Amino acid sequence: GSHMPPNRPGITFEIGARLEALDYLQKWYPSRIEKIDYEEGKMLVHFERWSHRYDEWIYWDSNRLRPLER
Repeated sequence: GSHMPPNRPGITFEIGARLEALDYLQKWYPSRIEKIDYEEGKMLVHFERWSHRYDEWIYWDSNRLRPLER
């Protein structure tokens, strides 16, 4: 079934919402949520300024996600 997203401080689980993501080369980038899979519990993250070929599915409990600084 579809799952309510976890409580994650500072992250809004909406399409287009911004956050920072750690890419596969271990650098943080401002990013936005492209898609949310509520069944598998993961989101398609787009790294801002970069090609969509780098869009990555990240599980929504991942420590590779952090909120923007408020």
